[PDB]
Amino acid sequence: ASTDSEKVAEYLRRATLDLRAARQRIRELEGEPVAVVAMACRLPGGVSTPEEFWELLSEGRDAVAGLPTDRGWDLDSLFHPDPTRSGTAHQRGGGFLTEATAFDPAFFGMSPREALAVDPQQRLMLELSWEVLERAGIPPTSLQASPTGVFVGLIPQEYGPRLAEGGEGVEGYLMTGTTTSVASGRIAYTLGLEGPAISVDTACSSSLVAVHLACQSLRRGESSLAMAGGVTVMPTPGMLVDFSRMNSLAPDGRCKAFSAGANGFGMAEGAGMLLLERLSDARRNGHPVLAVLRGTAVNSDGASNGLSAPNGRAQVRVIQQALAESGLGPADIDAVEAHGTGTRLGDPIEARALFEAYGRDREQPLHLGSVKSNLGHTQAAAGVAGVIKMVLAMRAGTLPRTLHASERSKEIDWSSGAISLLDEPEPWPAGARPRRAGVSSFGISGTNAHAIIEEAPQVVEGERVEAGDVVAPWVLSASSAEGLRAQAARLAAHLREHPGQDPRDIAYSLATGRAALPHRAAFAPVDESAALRVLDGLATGNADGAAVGTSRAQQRAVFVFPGQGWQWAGMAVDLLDTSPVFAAALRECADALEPHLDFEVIPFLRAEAARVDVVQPVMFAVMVSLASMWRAHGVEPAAVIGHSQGEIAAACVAGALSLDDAARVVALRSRVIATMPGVPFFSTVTGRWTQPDELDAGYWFADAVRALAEQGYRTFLEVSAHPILTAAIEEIGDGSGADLSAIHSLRRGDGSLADFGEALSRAFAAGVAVDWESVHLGTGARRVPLPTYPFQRERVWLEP
Amino acid sequence: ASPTGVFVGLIPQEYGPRLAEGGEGVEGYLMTGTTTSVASGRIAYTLGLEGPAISVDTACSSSLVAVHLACQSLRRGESSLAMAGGVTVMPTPGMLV
Amino acid sequence: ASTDSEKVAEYLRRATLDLRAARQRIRELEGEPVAVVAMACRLPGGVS
Amino acid sequence: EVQLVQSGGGLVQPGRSLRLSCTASGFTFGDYAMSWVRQAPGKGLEWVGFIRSKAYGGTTEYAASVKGRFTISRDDSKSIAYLQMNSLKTEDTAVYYCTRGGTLFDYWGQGTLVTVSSASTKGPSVFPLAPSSAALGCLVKDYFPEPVTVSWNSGALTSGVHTFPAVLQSSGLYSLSSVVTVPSTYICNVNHKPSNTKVDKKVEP
Amino acid sequence: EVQLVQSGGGLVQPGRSLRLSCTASGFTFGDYAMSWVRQAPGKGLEWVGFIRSKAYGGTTEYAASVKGRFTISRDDSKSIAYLQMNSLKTEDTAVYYCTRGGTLFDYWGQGTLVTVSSASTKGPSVFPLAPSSAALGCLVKDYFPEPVTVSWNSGALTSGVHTFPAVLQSSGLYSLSSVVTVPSTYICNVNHKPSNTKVDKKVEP
Amino acid sequence: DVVMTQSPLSLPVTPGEPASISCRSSQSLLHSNGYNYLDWYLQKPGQSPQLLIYLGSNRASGVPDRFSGSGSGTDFTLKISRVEAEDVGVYYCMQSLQTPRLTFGPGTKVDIKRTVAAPSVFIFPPSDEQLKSGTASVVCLLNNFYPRGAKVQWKVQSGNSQESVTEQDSKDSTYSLSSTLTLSKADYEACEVTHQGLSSPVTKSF
Amino acid sequence: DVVMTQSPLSLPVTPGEPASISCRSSQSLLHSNGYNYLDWYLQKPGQSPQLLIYLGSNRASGVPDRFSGSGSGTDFTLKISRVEAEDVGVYYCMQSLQTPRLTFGPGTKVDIKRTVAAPSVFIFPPSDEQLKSGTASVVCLLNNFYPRGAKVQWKVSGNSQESVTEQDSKDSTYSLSSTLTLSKADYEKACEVTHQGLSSPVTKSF
Repeated sequence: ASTDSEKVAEYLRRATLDLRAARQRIRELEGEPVAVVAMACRLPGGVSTPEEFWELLSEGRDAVAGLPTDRGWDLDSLFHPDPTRSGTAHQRGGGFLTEATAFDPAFFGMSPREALAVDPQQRLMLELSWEVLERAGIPPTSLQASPTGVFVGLIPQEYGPRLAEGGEGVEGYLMTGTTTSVASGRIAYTLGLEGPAISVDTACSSSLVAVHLACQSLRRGESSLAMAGGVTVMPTPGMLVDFSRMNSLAPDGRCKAFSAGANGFGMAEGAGMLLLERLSDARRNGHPVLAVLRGTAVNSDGASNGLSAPNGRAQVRVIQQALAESGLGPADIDAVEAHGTGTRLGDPIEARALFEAYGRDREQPLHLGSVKSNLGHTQAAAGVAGVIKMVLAMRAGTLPRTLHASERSKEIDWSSGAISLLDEPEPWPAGARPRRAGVSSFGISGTNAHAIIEEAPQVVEGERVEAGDVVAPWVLSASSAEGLRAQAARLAAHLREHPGQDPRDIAYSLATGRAALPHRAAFAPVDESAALRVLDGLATGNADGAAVGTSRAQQRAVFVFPGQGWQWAGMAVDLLDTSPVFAAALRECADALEPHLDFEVIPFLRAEAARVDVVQPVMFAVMVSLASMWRAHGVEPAAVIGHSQGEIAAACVAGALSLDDAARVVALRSRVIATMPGVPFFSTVTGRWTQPDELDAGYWFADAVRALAEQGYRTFLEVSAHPILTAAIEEIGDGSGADLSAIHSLRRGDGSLADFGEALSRAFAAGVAVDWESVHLGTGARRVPLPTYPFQRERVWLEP
Repeated sequence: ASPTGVFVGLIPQEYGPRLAEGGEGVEGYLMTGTTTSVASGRIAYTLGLEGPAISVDTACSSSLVAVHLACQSLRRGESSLAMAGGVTVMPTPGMLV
Repeated sequence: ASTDSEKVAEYLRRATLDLRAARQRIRELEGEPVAVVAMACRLPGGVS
Repeated sequence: EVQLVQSGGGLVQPGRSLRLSCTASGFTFGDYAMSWVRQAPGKGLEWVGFIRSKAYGGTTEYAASVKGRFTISRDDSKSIAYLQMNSLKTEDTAVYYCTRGGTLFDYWGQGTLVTVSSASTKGPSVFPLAPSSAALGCLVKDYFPEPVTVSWNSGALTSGVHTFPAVLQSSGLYSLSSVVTVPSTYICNVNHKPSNTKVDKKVEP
Repeated sequence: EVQLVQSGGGLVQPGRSLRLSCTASGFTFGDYAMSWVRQAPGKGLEWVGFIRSKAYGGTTEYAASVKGRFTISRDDSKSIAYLQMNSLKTEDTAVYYCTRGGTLFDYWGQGTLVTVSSASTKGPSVFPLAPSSAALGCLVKDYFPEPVTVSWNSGALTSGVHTFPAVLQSSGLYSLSSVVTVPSTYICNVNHKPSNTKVDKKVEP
Repeated sequence: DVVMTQSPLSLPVTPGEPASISCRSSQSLLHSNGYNYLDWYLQKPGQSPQLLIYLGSNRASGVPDRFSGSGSGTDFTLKISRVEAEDVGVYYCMQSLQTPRLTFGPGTKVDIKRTVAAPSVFIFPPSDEQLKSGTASVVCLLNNFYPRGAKVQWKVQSGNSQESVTEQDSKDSTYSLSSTLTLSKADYEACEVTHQGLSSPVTKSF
Repeated sequence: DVVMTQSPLSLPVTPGEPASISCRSSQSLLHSNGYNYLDWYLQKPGQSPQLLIYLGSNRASGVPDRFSGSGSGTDFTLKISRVEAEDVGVYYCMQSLQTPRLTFGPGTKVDIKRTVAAPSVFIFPPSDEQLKSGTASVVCLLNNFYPRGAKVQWKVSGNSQESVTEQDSKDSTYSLSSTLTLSKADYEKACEVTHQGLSSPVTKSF
């Protein structure tokens, strides 16, 4: 059968499937686009966050004021009005950072001496990395022993005294403090990553080159996350006074790109960092996507008329190569972020190259701009700044303005009109055609780089709306008291600025996200007004209505099963019906207990809200249900010292007898005790560490807690509607060793879930690990941007 | 004008006088003659090569890592030839102190 | 023509050739060996 | 993807019918004529029967033995394949796999159990054996259902455990054996969930 | 790689025979089927002949108008295909292609041009009257065979000169055309190899 | 069992924008096994044809990735995305249901899109020279006209003639044409241009 | 008929150096079209079967490389260049000339190569234990007899039940048990065990 009809069809189908899979793999290996998750920046002026950068760009403002008077510069003989005297600069102004002199060595594991030895560049890079990691939404403490690449772009320069002469207290740390490799080695060591760490020095085009490398390791597959950035800062006026010898610096210090009055390029300083991930991986895990990088190209200009002389053919070739790698055409680009350094000779060459590379096949004019007009030349910090500007403009749907462009140059020809200089803001709305942009960077060494950036896919739309009645806790942590106070003040301020936010979104973002730190605060407000009230109360200093407490290197909790003493319970049908964990575990144990003890689950767990024969089995049942829900809520137990019925409860929890079997044995105990009236576990009646198997039929306060504390467990948690013997334990807390805290579960008739919210808030208040995804799970809460960590900086300088 | 890359491992070192008080004959060439960025650029400038010419610093392994880069550029197809290497020279007795 | 093994055979052969070429391209793009042509050195002890 | 996810099974007395369903998904079910294969416990895989595609006629073929009691359905609307039982015997106890092709056996399913017998839920009997004269052990006597676990002094001993797969006797009741070795006291425990007659027994000459 | 270089040529008067050879290398010849197609100048392609493989043996299917005058053979020692034909006719002028595959025309080979009909080399005196008073065309009426070139004032003037293809007059004598396109000193004489005429003139009114 | 290639046989195209050619049929080309018997061939000017797509949509090895195809029961369409200037040629769509095959068919050719650029006229009669042996060419020399359509006639009412045209004028790309006429020697005692871009034919005596 | 395909039975392997399995035939499997109708299947311990190679030499997508098929139409071979620890199980040859394929055949087996070791024996008498009423049972047992393959007979035979463990994992030695049953007629007076690693047969009674 199947003669020549079915036999070959199956093989043909299999071969076609294999060919399709192989070609798909080829395409993925060659041209997989990458996605930008988050960005971080530090620019001259008051700019410290990308929002301020976009606000400055939209309002059209420059950030050039003068020179710094903090870094011990002479400032005086720096310009004898004769240009050619030794030690005479030419720039009477510029754009410089005002925060480089300050640092916070306490937050990191850094000693004041070696902190004084640390270069400002890596000093800024550490903060940039931490801020971008928090902005992405990934807890910075989760990235441990994982493949994550770091790529940095710097220029060595100099900071302090020479190594030969040494210092008085800081001698051994001089070498590591000033070295380009340590700039990324320190980041890798602090964050505990394991991917490649690379520092690249390729002049003003360094930063872009870095991201190019970050776009390759991700594509090949040697790393699953990349952090690429650049930095430039000046602790010495040497660069200006040496560049003035070439007479290439404009006096005032501005960039008049494509203007009739070009005089120089000026200098500045800054820092930028981006986080990159494969698009499929990022979308699989739900990480945010801001823009997509598709193709990059790096080239050299070859032999020219000197090292500083630029080339046009190389730029054209690199642009065409980037376009070919991206697999697009010259007509798919709407705007370009040209270099626009503002020099006399560079501008015509770059303009001609861009013309010949883009505008020959163009129906619509191409917009051109340069960020160096607003901020000046930032050396290696540039390149990434252009990328940030382009992505911000594309997201906001507006093209910003370029300054000092009202007087177009006279050495270039614009007869074709294919390139229109950006002098006024231009709307950039969404449409059928996706938006794309290109960024160029050229270095004085002779290396050129080009990149193409595209908008994120418009698939986020389609979110639904769901409501609920469960209130969720709010938590916030920091490493110092003032840090906690400032964080609370900033959160209250931001919540004041932006109204309409649901409590669920803020609760979820302040959930998994910010890391776990010594100083913690937690609460649970009904609405936002009382939330602001308690937040301002925390900001003032007196913590009332919330929970606080330091906890250094504490990660364990202890479950203790108290005996009788929580009587009258306060029947909670809401616990049984609202919580499904009860409605499963307690239901199972109850129907296990039903056949033996004639009493049903209907009669008194129906409750008349308005006898050891009955209570003890039901207290055991509700105890095991509560223990199950607690352990499912992320908090695991430890050795249990449960007394009386607590012995059977601990037997059930630690694995001595099964739920049905433990229920049956407690029913037998109740039936034999209703006549006379009228996993590591810690033994109670003997006081020893025992295995969970010896507990049998034959088996049926001070020294115990001393030994448990001496072991290393310093907290006690009892599952009871009313905490009993708490003071007895509490009095012991100061009596020996470290202090002891006991957390209640319920209150006097307060069976509402809000009581459990307070219990959880008190649990997190003192060194207890809680699985927040488990307690949130399904609520529809989505990520929401929040302010980053506020620091406490101090002056750290070392004069030469 | 041929596609050929250059990859050099380096560690920055101090050679001449400080920048803010340059000499009498060597004033405008101090920045160019000390930075590592041109440490490979000159190699591209003299021979007129047109390919990625980068400089990488990764401490004592900086040369070997450079090799790991070049092979990649060869396998992707970016360049047809590559020149990898490393060099260290100490002109002052400061490193050993 | 003859039965039906006059058109399916050629298509199967072409598919096999294309699959072999694609897999060869993948292998070459992944693990192509790199041949070293020449070396130069300058080392202590008079080695040049 | 191209998951299959079979369904059905259980235990049936001799002389009864059953339905087995194969749920094609993740691919076009139009022309992907499937087949059913059977694997007996302790032997190799032996083909049962394949159903053609509707393009070529939708006919089917069977291979002796089960020819008169086995039928195949080809519900195209839901892309479901059906195997229908008829008057099963004791020797047909095997794992059934639902394949994808007719000549080239592509992606396979996950398999069922389907056992045919006639017995009641009889518990175990416990069978500690005589000492080496050190090879102490506890064989378990007749018990009908499959899941039965054994241990030594409630799992405190781990080394030397040599529990062996059960076999089948004439009565259809199985036997489970396990031994340990240690120079010189221990109590063997068994669990029988369908019988819930967990017991303990120690052996000492 | 795969090589399908042809070998042969043709310029004969009607009545005689001719032989064409296709050479294959770089792949096994014992499985594929070779085919012969032709392309006449000015029109599209059309199928000529096709031969099966050794698994079936021979069984050629010459298309039409070639039965009894065209033959196809294959050789396995050197793996060479042959398209020997007899009794040529006027409508047989074309360029022939040898291709691999019976139904799916895979990698082709270079073409061999053949010609028919009887003619002799004659005077290549071309045409005067350049666009003076691009006037009527630098025509080469009454010339044979096809290979011929054109020139303009010792190849100094190039702009606006376009060389046009053949005309295929009612009989074997041929011609092509060229112009100057200077309407706001020029007369065209060409070089003919078989007739050995190398002339370039300049007179024009 | 007749297959025809729709869409304009000229089909002007420019670099950068995508192009599509759809080939129509008369019956369903879906075999019982589940495959479409359709193939695509490309003939560049001056070289042998090459295979592009086989079995509906399957790009052969060596073909640039920008080519693609879509199929159905009776409708098939070849599509490109970033056409270059080196893709000019002739395109053929083939069925494979019936093994006995014939001439490939008219096919579809492509060229670079341009403007209209109505042609020019250079009619004048012969007097002397090689024309003295007896013949007359009425070639008006339609010069530099992009649309391909151009018919000619004569009064000084028609008969046999010959046609001769060149390639797409290299850089100019304006399809110069010199449709000429052959006349006998002793029978003594002009063109009628009908180009799309014109409005009235012109004709000069003799 | 059939070609009665066969393979060289069991073959222990070791991580590192390669391995291979041959596959013979009686009638050539080379079809007239120029292809071989053979394929290979792999069954993992306690898992569904899998497909590795089809049509003589072709690797299916998803196969973790390292597998290569080859051979003419009579002497096929499947070779693994690198031997890991997870690619252990049962391997089956398969043909396609005959459509009514009834069984997959015996199939070869692989395991971890280990130095030859000798077993131990512990005869256990049918004591007065839970046997009690009319019945009998006797087990003499085995332990650590790598490589697998042994026999047990009783004299002074015909019915017994055997059981074997699965490699014991880390130590890589089999352990086997055998049971013989009787009703009442026992106590009228020993299993003997033969393994190629050990020497002249031993035995023990009572």
